[PDB]
Amino acid sequence: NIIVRASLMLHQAVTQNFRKTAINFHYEFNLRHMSNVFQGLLLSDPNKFTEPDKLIKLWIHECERTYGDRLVSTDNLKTYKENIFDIVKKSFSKFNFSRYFGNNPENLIYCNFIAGINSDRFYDQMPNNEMEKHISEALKEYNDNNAFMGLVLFEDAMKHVCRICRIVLPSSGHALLVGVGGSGKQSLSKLASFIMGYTTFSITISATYSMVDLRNDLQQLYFKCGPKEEGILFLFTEGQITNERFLVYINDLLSSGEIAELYTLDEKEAMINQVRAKVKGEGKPDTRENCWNWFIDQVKKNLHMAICFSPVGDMRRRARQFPALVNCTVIDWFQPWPYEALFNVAKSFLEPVDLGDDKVREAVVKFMPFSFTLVNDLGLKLLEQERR
Amino acid sequence: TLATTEFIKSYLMVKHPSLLIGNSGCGKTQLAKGILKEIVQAKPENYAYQLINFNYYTDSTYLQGQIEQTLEKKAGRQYGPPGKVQLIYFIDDLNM
Amino acid sequence: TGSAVMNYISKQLKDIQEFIENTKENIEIRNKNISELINVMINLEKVRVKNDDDVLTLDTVEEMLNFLKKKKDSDIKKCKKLQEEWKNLAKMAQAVKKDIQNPVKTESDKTKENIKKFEEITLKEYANSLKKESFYKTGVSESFKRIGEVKQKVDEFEVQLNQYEDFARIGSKKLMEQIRTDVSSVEKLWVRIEISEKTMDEYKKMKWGSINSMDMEDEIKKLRKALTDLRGIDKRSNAFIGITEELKKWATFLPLLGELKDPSMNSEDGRHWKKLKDLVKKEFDVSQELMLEIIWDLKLFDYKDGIEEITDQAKQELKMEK
Ligand SMILES: Nc1ncnc2c1ncn2[C@@H]1O[C@H](COP(=O)(O)OP(=O)(O)O)[C@@H](O)[C@H]1O
Ligand SMILES: Nc1ncnc2c1ncn2[C@@H]1O[C@H](COP(=O)(O)OP(=O)(O)O)[C@@H](O)[C@H]1O
Ligand SMILES: [Mg+2]
Ligand SMILES: [Mg+2]
Repeated sequence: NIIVRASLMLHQAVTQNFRKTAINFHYEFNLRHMSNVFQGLLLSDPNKFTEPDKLIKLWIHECERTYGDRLVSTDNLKTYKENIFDIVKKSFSKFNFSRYFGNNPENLIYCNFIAGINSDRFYDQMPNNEMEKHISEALKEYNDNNAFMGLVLFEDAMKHVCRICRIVLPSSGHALLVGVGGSGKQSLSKLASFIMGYTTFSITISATYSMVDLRNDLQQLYFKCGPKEEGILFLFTEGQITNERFLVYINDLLSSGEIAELYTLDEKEAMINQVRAKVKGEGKPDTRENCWNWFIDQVKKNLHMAICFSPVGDMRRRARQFPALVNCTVIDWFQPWPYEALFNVAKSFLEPVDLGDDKVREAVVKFMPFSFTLVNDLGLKLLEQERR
Repeated sequence: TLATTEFIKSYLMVKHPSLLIGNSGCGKTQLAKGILKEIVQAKPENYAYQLINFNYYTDSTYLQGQIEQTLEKKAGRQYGPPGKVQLIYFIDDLNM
Repeated sequence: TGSAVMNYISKQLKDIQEFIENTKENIEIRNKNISELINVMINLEKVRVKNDDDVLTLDTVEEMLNFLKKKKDSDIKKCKKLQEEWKNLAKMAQAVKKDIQNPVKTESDKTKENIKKFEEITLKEYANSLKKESFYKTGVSESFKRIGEVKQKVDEFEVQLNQYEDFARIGSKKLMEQIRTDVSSVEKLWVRIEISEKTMDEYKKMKWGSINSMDMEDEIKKLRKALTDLRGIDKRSNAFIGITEELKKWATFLPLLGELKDPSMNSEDGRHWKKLKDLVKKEFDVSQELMLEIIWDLKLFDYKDGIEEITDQAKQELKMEK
């Protein structure tokens, strides 16, 4: 009952602290955001949580991944983190949560994978040490059976992998990734997919790509997650959208498992015949359109969506034009790369190069991020003056 | 919920339409969807339901498609619902 | 089960008295012994281990005595007499332990010669490993047997060094670890090369187009990366460098083979395909379905740029023809 008082108090703080506007349209905190927090406590399997104190640490994680970390700035995230800590202080006593809300805290994450990709998947706290090891290991299994991903792993990127792997764990749950240019999200989602066991799918962009060709792919995509009952991740970028009416079919898939004018009358009946074998196996003796209402529930469980929007252009308009894209999906805003990320990246790319000396080597890897950060500052200093 | 649900039911048994306003919260669709299941559970012969979400690119010609998808000639009286029973329609995102 | 425990204690006291008599005869035999002095020192060490156990048994006898007295006044006088017999045996043992200490000092010096021989045994195994990896030919499966026989000869040298260390009671142990890690790494290289050789043999029996170039490349590209992942002997040697060049030749061979399997040549009919064979200046065959083995021995690496020109012409020619 204390969690339910706590989650309510949190909703009342954020809705007051963050008001919706034409910019930051998403900041509107509806009920269904609160509903996604409690969906994360259900993912928690019993017996794996003996300690009471711990179940709170899971709820705290889940709040940040749910309707935290959808903020344009780092300054908003600082106010949001402060708002929780004080609500966590009042609600929960005899339980310390210092050093998980302080300045320079210890990263906390809850994924299905802890012991690794290979071992059994129980949803619980991952230690920060094994994070670097397991995401690295998980890449090597992807660098086997798939095309070489060629990504550099920095603390913030590993966070983004785990964050997506949560968002695509529950049945109805869908992902929406907001990144500036080369943020990570498109390939990070291809990694996330493989860690979950879901095979990634992406529509092939063509000059002669029609409505009927999309509709044909959506049927085959349903067939993979419907009777065959295989988990299929669906990656969709702004580049992949040539026509606005393609994004219609998508918004229906996010709203509910049922899509209008996807299946014909014959194909629907032909699919119900295949499902009829399954429901007899499940032990629910129904030979009616209840079987079809089971199919779309099974499809929406084994079909997740990872949509990849740029912030600056063609989002505010599409968000206003389709409510599903921003409402139904759990969004995770990508901030710019931190100084700690850039330094790790620069050192990997420059590793093959000589760079003369060993002191020089140390200074040249130091320069790359220092040069990027002060140009980014001057870019905002310039913007203020001349509007460049 | 219990108050509002009771009314919408009693309204659909007098063939008087309703309309559900909300700030994208308090489960307008799910309350409505829940009610339509409760009515269908009671009388599966008399009343059937079909939920049609409204996209930004839904015209008159498209809507005619969904109406024509579940209809009959019904031996005179022009278009009639299948089974000779009263089909409930539903409409979501009527605003857009 | 306390009076029964006192009876079992009395039987254990009689067994220790006979065990003491046996330990005295074992002490005199080692005295008669001192090769032969080293074997006497080993028997002296086992007797010194038996003596400390007897010194503990004598104290346990005296306690089993005092337990009887308070429980059996006579049984207290029996195990007190047993402790008295144990002290007299411990006195004769200290005299034998002094003579044993003189021989143990001579044994400890010989132990250093056993440790030096172990170091020479370790260096030879390091050199032989350099000669095993080379042995060039298709005795790669057989060299595993020659490696394993070497690992058994090293493992026999380890058990001999572990026996020599027990007699005396770091560096010899580190050398054993280093050989075991070298053997493990060598075996991993032999297993990988055998898998890569099997994949090359499987590809070699394909149809003219069953390989499909890109499908061949992906497995090698995966195999070539997963080759560099293993870190045994820091590559180099000969047999290793040769197969990485063979793989690289094989890797560079497929894009050229992909152009020979491209639809513009698959069309055939015209003499544009026969002109491709005239650059090679060798005996060639045209099969819709046949082994890629002949393609690899056809020397497609030779006249590379000449072929690459005819492939581009053939493609342009098909596109217009279509
Ligand atoms: N050569 C490359 N340069 C940059 N990123 C690359 C490269 N090759 C692959 N990637 C992957 O592309 C991902 C995202 O790049 P991009 O699609 O441009 O950004 P976004 O997904 O934000 O639109 C990164 O996570 C990275 O792993
Ligand atoms: N008692 C409830 N009955 C039904 N849905 C509920 C209830 N409590 C919470 N919900 C949740 O409310 C969410 C809000 O959906 P809703 O406001 O109808 O969306 P929209 O306004 O965008 O159509 C639903 O996803 C549902 O899970
Ligand atoms: Mg990008
Ligand atoms: Mg709703």
